[PDB]
Amino acid sequence: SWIYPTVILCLFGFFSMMRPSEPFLIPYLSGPDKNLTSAEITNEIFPVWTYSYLVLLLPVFVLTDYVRYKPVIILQGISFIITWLLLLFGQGVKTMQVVEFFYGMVTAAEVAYYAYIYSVVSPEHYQRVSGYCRSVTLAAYTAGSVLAQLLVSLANMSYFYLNVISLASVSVAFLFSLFLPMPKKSVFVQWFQDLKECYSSKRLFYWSLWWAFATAGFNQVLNYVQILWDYKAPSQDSSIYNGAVEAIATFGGAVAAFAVGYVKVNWDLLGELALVVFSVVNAGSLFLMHYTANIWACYAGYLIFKSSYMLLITIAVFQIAVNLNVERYALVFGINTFIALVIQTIMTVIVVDQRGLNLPVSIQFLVYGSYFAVIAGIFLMRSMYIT
Ligand SMILES: CCCc1ncc(C[n+]2ccccc2C)c(N)n1
Repeated sequence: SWIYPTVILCLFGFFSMMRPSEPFLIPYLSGPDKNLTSAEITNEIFPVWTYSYLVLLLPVFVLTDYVRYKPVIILQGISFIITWLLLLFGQGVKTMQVVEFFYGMVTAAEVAYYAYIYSVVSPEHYQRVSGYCRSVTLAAYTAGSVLAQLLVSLANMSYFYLNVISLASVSVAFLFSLFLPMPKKSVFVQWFQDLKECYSSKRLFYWSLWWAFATAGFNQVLNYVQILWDYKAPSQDSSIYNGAVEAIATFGGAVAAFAVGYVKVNWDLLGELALVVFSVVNAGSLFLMHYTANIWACYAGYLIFKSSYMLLITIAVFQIAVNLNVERYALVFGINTFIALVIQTIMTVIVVDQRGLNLPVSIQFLVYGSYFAVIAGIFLMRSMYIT
């Protein structure tokens, strides 16, 4: 019953994130392929992606539930084709901003990817499905990652052909999304009131708050983990190591996500326990990622953080899906990702951006670990409040 939609969406998400260009993205548009300077790739190109992500998530959670979650995925698939098509044959920064915009489209519609399956499978499978979905996505990345590595370590494949393989993968993902089964069917203040009815669920607003907050710190860690590794071990070869470790970490997260789907354990009573334990694990790993000036210890801490957070976000998505009791799967997922991106952008402005505090990378992860520890303690003091 649930096997065909789950398998098709898992194949889509695998081929929509099996992107060998992703680990070698910055070298691709900063090397001979595009000849863009590094001060226009991060101060003018990536903020465009962030802004497009915000303004494209804004109509995702509003409209994805109404359109039954397939067109936004199909819009994600087509915009994957546009993103990497302009990433392949678009020179200069004028076209690359448009690509950052379409990648914001694909990332905002990635909310539809997660929320579609809960609108097409019964709640009983919401655990298993969840894991698998998240797992395959993470598997996707690490697959692409390791694939990319081999293509640059054994076949000297140029970054342009890495992006070509990425486009071919997301093209197969678009074809799989075309074959996704269509889910069955089903002023402003009222809409907000509906959101209030959609957010008054049991053990969901707190999982939502974790999603709205912990994933912002996770995305900050994702962005600046390579910079932390460069600070810890300024090695010329470390690059091939760095992304590779991400692969393993992502792979770990994959299996961690694959854990949540596979284990026949009840998160109804262990949801709070899993939240507390693995949020404390994330905080401790982030502190370990910073406090210990050992590159191998930092890699292990990053693997632990990524795997535990992937497990936690899988539990969060599953628990929100079962406890939602409203058809708006992508509204809560979409607004969760939008609020998380808002918090991530705000803490990027303060923590690392020149406009804010501009904290060096040797205290960046200190404050990231402090942020995750604050999140965990908030969910510590919630358990004590429950008593
Ligand atoms: C398709 C090319 C456009 C594009 N590709 C990859 C990223 C990856 N990235 C970069 C910085 C911060 C976060 C993330 C996910 C990006 N922002 N933009």
